Amino acid sequence: ANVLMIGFPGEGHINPSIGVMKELKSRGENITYYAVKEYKEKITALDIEFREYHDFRGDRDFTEMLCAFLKACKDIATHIYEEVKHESYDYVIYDHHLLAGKVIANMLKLPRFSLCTTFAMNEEFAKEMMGAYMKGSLEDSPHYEEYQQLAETLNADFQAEIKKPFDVFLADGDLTIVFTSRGFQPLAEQFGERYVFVGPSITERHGNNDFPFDQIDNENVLFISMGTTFNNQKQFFNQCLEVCKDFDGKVVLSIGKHIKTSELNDIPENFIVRPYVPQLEILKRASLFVTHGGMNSTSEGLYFETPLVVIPMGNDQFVVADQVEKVGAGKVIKKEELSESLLKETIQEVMNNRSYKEKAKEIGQSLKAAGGSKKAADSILEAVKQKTQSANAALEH
Ligand SMILES: O=c1ccn([C@@H]2O[C@H](COP(=O)(O)OP(=O)(O)O)[C@@H](O)[C@H]2O)c(=O)[nH]1
Repeated sequence: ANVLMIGFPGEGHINPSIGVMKELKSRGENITYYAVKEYKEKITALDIEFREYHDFRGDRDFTEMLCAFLKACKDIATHIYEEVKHESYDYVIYDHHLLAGKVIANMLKLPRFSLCTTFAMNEEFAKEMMGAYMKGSLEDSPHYEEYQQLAETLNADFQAEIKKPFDVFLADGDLTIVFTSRGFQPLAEQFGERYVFVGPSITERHGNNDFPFDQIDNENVLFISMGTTFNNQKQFFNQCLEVCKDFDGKVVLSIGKHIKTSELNDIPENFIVRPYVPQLEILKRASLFVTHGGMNSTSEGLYFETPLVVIPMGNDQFVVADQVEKVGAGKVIKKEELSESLLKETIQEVMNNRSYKEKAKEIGQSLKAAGGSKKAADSILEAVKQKTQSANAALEH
């Protein structure tokens, strides 16, 4: 079948969608993936028709974020529809957090599926998990009346079916694939059968082979990454250089793309410091993961039964951090308590710790049991089959 896929601008969005595209393609499907230019190689790598839309990141108040996401919906929906209108697609997949995806699905009159790369969210989750506060009342919010104008226009002119603010950021398809298990998902019981909890979507990405695996293959490996988004971090990597310099093995520091490695302090002789690592392959070989608590890093780590130390900074990280504390699989350091000493003690406590390893194994196994990129494909293709046979029953007119 012909599949329109519309991604969201961020690596933690794109990465889990790779497994599902790769599973769908190896089953006969031709895919057209829309993303921002940054992540092209990640899609070209799969041998999948790549296409672009304006990166709206390069251009925290709740009502402003609603309006930015509606401006972008309108631009993406217009741009993408202009290009796809004459093409023959059988269904659309899109990032749960990209409303334009649901709008494209409505303009093509096709079956659609959302991929949720965070925990599943309903009205019982705080705005703060999507990285927004309100100072006081919604009325006195600066973009309040703008939100009411744009939502209204997108409903009338774009079939955006926005009944509620949260519908801007949580765009349910006919199904919502969620990349966690009901086990790990807080308030799992509040999500019906249209939420398919498939756990993490793990498969070889391309770019991996450059890293020297032979240096870490028969060694203890401490892996550290604060993600792909939380910079302001040169301070923290400097602290990692001092805390871990006498580690008895290899320390793999992924510092991200906005900090030159020469801008840090002296690298000890036992460190491999890169802007980007093949995280899946590093986790395969890692004893311990010091992570920011990003949904994907956290659930990639547990998938490899890696005990964690989680230093959460923003967005959903507090909620995922707390889920790691809850299931026994790791230990959280609050930013306010972060110090070289407490970083060193926390790593020494969790390294090789029988109790953290057991609990990491349990939740790791809950997450694998959810069926992964494979389950995402069975569930989607089966929904498509039923709606095709349903709609293909135009043998009355
Ligand atoms: O050096 C790195 C750093 C990050 N990642 C990937 O980037 C994504 C980060 O998503 P997460 O939800 O953990 O954090 P965010 O960066 O979105 O805060 C994950 O799939 C990681 O495997 C990677 O491959 N190599």
